[PDB]
Amino acid sequence: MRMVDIIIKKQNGKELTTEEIQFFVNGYTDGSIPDYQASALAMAIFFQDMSDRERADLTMAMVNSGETIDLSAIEGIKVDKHSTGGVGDTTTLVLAPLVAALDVPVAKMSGRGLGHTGGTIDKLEAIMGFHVELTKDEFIKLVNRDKVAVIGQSGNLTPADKKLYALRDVTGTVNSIPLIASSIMSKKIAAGADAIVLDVKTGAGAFMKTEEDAAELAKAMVRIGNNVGRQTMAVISDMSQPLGFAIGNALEVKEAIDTLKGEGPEDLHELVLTLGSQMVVLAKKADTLDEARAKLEEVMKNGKALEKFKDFLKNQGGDSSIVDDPSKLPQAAYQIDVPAKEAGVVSEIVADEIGVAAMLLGAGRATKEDEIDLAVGIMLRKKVGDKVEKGEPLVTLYANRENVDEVIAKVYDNIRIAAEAKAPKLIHTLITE
Repeated sequence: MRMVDIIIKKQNGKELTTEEIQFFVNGYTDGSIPDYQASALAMAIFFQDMSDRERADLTMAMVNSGETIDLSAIEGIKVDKHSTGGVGDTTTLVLAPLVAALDVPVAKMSGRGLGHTGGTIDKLEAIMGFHVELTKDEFIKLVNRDKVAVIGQSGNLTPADKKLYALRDVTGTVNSIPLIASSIMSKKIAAGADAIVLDVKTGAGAFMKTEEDAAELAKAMVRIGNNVGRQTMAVISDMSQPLGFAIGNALEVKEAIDTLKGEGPEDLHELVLTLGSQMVVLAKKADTLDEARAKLEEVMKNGKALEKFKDFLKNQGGDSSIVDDPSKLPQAAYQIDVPAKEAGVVSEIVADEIGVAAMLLGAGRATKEDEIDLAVGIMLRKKVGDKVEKGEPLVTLYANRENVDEVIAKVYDNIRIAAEAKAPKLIHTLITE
């Protein structure tokens, strides 16, 4: 009857105690509390909300529901980035050597999984020889020595969040700030982060549609982090169009190398500097965000970020010479320009659908077992706001296949041309405290 009293307490607008929240999480996790009571509680939470203390308690109970990662043998303050991510987002690829070049320790755990493109592992494996088979001890020593390493992440983290999120998805209770914010924060805390940088996407197609909605979620997650002793900062950035030009795996390694040299697309340059600035301050490698940006800009210009990327590849078996000559990367058999049928200004690129078209070329997994061709993908040749003439290529498709008509039709259906267009501002808001 204890769960029923907990439901009624939340139903009545009361705060749940620390005891009650832990009882619920641990009993739901071990199967003693049934799905139907958890869904009832989640719906009562959807309506009644949770205080900051309840949100912190729920976050940490989910952290403590399964295995946790202890990174304390890695010297320094380990900052991790959570992004809901988006098409063309190379920030993780760029950020790891970029901030490591400032001695920010990057103890990166990632995987593969589904999506429109590969995971970080898939993208890094486009480099020949690169592999993630490290013991924890090797992983610790590589970060301590070179300040960057990647190991495959554990699959036994926050089992309570995996259960609860799946339940929320089939009961109409995803869209609750306390539930979203504790879900995201608990995964990063259980992974051993000392501090956390949030990239909260907003705009057309994103989960948070408005800057105001995204800011509300970011502030809730920042409050949780500070309440549980893991200092947290957020960037609210626009995802209405894909980031950069390259959409794929090897194509994004190639573009990331441009960004690491201080060149490459303007938007990813600005987002990487903005996110990296917060990481550098949180790790206590610069005193202000302006100073952190200056230091990041400088390791871009003097080539130390690129040098860090070479060391990182070399330490885990990859052919580092590909940084100096990215044509060594996997190339696709066919390169097909998709010419614009109309003249004007590119007014919309439906980012999620361009991602699907990339996947339909073989760039990501729709189902769990699918194979990824790391050479295929899409190069955007225009972004929102760019002028375009009839016949001028909108995108270039990189394919291992002769016929891509379905991919062509999807590109055309999801890129609009108007007489006038203005891209959204990329960086909407920063939450630094």
